[PDB]
Amino acid sequence: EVQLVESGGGLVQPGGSLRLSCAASGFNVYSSSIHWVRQAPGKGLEWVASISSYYGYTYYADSVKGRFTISADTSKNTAYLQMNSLRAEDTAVYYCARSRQFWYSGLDYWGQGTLVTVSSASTKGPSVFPLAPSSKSTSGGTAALGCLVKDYFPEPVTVSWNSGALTSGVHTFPAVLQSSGLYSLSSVVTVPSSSLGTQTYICNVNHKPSNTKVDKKVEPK
Amino acid sequence: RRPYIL
Amino acid sequence: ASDIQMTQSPSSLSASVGDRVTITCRASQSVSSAVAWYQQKPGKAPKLLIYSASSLYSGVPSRFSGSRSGTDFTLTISSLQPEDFATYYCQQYKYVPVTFGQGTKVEIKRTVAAPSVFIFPPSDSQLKSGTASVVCLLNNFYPREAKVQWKVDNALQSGNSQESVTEQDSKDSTYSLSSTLTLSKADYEKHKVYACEVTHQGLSSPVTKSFNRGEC
Amino acid sequence: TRVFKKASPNGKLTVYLGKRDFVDHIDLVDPVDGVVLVDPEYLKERRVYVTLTCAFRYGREDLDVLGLTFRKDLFVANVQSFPPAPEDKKPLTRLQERLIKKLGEHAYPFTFEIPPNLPCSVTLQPGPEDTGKACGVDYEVKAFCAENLEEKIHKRNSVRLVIRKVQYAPERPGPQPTAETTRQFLMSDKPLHLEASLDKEIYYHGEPISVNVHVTNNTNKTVKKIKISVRQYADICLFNTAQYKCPVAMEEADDTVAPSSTFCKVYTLTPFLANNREKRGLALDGKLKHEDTNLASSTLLREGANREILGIIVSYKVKVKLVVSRGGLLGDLASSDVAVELPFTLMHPKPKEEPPHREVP
Amino acid sequence: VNTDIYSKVLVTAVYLALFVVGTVGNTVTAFTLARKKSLQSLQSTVHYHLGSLALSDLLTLLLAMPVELYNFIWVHHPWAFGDAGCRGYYFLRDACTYATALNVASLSVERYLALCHPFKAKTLMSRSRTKKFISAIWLASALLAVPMLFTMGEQNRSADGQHAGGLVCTPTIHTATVKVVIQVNTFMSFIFPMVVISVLNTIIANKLTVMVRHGVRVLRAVVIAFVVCWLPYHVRRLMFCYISDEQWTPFLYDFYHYFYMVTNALFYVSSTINPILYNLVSANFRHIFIATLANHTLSSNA
Ligand SMILES: COc1ccccc1C1CCN(c2nc(C3(F)CC3)nc3ccc(N(C)CCO)cc23)CC1
Repeated sequence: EVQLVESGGGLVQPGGSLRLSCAASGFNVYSSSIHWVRQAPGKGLEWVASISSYYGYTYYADSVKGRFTISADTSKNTAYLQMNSLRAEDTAVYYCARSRQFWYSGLDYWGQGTLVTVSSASTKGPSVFPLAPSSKSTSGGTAALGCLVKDYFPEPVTVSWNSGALTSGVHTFPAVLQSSGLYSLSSVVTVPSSSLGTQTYICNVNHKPSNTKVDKKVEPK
Repeated sequence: RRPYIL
Repeated sequence: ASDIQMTQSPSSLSASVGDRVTITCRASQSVSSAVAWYQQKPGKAPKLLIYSASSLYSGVPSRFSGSRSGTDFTLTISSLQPEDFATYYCQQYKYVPVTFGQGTKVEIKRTVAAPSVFIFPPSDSQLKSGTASVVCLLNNFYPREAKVQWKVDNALQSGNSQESVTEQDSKDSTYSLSSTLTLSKADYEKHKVYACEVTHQGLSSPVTKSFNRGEC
Repeated sequence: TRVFKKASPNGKLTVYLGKRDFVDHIDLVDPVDGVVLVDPEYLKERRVYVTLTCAFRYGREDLDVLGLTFRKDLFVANVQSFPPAPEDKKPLTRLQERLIKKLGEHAYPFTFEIPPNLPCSVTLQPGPEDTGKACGVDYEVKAFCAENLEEKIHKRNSVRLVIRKVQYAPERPGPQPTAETTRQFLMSDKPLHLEASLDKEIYYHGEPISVNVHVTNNTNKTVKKIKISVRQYADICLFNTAQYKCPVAMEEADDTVAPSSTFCKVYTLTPFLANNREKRGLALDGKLKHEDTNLASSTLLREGANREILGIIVSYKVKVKLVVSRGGLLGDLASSDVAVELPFTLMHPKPKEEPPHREVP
Repeated sequence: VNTDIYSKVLVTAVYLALFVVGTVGNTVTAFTLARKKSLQSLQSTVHYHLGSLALSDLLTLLLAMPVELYNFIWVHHPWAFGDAGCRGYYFLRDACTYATALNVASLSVERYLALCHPFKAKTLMSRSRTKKFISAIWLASALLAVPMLFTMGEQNRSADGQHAGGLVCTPTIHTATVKVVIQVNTFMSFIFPMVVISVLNTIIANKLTVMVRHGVRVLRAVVIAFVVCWLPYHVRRLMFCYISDEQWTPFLYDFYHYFYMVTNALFYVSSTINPILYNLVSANFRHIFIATLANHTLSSNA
């Protein structure tokens, strides 16, 4: 079995440092090359560094040359990427990719990737702000009901309606990064007008990474 | 002769 | 070569199950045949499809096929199956700065549907917190290309709007939109007329949904 | 699909080749086939010859003065290409036919048949003070426009393309290496035994070599240290048969065996070029111009014993050494070494395309 | 022993300079030859003789002059040892010069065999044979110095041994035995090895002249280096042995002292100049020694 396992990727500050570890399995560092490819959220792939370990080459991108350094531990078959002087333009999912050393340079094996977040904001708890159903403005028979969760910094939170009892087209939009450095998302659902004033619509938010839980119940006005 | 044989 | 740019021609591609699609890329200069193609599903690592601009990697289905004419390269899919919905990348590896393409998203296409526009006023609890944010919801619109305009007191709002679009619906193959118009402590009280103009091309005429302070 | 072309400096002569690496299948080498595109309006009653040459450069007992390190020619072939005076009806390669159709009526084919028992492209690693063309075996295709072969080869109308003769790992694995030693020390019965043995006959470049060392010192002497080495031999029959030798991987283990006790261990070594970029004369694989190539592959001699003509024969061995300390009349520093050597094959597996995919900065 | 005070200081300083230069050069040469970061032929034994010569020169440098700077150069009337430490010192120095001469001659023989009749060196001169030959030469170097163990000793060379006027090394053996020992030393370390080296180097130069670093212009300094330094020291060993008890004068005494000083200086210079010659002659050796001591092919498709 061949697999690359990443570790040591997490939230840091703009100027800090990490050391990514790629526990390569199923092959050897001398008959293969190890590469580091990162993907910014919503952007394309970008190769960062590579190490030969047979000819003793280390290669770096034109943007990470001074600050990023790559190395391998032959005994444990583990490649290392020590980051330094991390800026805002380093938030990405970093994959360690493997290539043949002899007569191929194409990344046939990848790791799952480690999300490396580099920002100065600290973990904080969100506030749930319900979206009142404008029963008059909407023209469709089924109204839209939702809640707004704002200003939570860590990884996205899990939202639910009536503890999963509401499955009528729940639309949880991807989190957006605001200018202040805190994520935010919205979750709306289409509900038939038959039980607008009768059925309960309670929004549940779980934020175990920040250990916060604020719940609000929406009701037509 | 005083060389001490060098 | 100091630096090589891979230009993928289709940035967005809509297709249907069983259709034949081609994805092409043009190199800045001659990278010879040192070109590979990768497939990336949402939320996973890329998968190598072909290399050497033609060689089919072991395990890849035979539908995928690549070819090189000149400085340009092409990846074609014959009778694409539903699990071909992904983003496809091209890579050159003739030089140390191995360069990737911008990616081509092959989305499954179906019948155009009329979007629905809703208005939700900011919560009263939000006002007491010193912030305001009126949002507009666009539901079930296929061809994207939806513009959001607010016309706050007959003034074209711009810049401050933040919008997000969900992925393609698993059961409907349709999209959704939500634009957030964050407001200051006194901005909401100063201006009392709010609208939501949608310039979607899927429907015949633009639809604007308006709101006013004190309206339920 | 793709071909290699290189015009003459004045542009009035071009050579088209299909490959730059020609595999040796022991029984037969691949034929060096190609076409030459000439300009009959420019020759003005002049012929075009295509030459294939295997050249050996090495100094016999290299020293501060390199006298014999000039050149040698292990094989030279000539073909008159533009005027089909021989009217050679030799079958055309499909590549030759396609190139002739593309280029027109001025394209004429040439083809060679490299005889077996010829050296593969081997480059000897130059030293820090070795200025000149790197020593080793080199092949080259040269086409020129001349009235006769004995005429001077003018620089302007001449094309020189370097080609490589290569081999790949045989598809049938050999028997697993195994060696033994039983050294009866002076005035000591129940002698020491060594049973080092590898796990594979054939290894690939960059792969680990696992050595299964099993010592049993039934004598009254203590094994101070165990040295494990991978060494490369390079026979060079240029001016006189001279076998060379150079370690490429070493692993000195401090494990000790007490008298009347056994010791079983498995080691692991991997030869690579990162830590050997300073051993002058180290046999590397054939280079095209200057790019990095791995350590030279093993030389697969045809039929075992066919003919020992000139060239470099690269082989590899694993050496297992047990040092035995001795005091008393000595000063606890006179060590008797019990040695075991295991031969193994270091080749590339059979590929599907041209080797050079390596990204160049 | 009346001598110039300034001249004695100058010769002592130059002897210390040769000590440091020779020791550093020989140590670097031995260290450089130890590492084998190169492909070495199965029948290449030139480094063996180089190492043996470097070791012999180092042993002579650390064994001969420290005794000679005190008991012969600075003060001659006293001694640093009695009979065991004086005869032992002279035996060690004689064995050292025998080893250096034998190593130089053997190196010349090896170079002759390698560069003129390669078949004999390849078929017969192997690494095991070279090691056995070096061991035998080192063993025989002490064998040729056996009489010095018996000839040397301690003698008062005065009216009585009750005063510190004189007590130094002196051959107490008979005059005939001393003459025989001196003649054997001269024959085995000045005529035979120098003649062998000269003949073999001249033949190599003549052979290398057919082909037409200096290259061939180094064997014209190798043999010249041997003759300029060895002979003046080996004639002092004969100018104070076979000379009859006549023509003695204080001017003759001063001349003899100066001649001994100059001859020993030349001997030490020769024992120190070998690493310099090794650095000059070779290139790959010089790099290692100094470091630790100081159209285009296009592409198309059919
Ligand atoms: C006493 O020194 C003698 C006596 C006779 C002949 C040569 C020499 C030295 C001259 C310079 N050098 C070498 N000379 C030659 C000659 F070809 C010129 C005869 N080949 C060599 C080959 C290898 C080698 N090394 C081991 C590297 C260190 O330098 C040294 C020499 C050392 C011996």
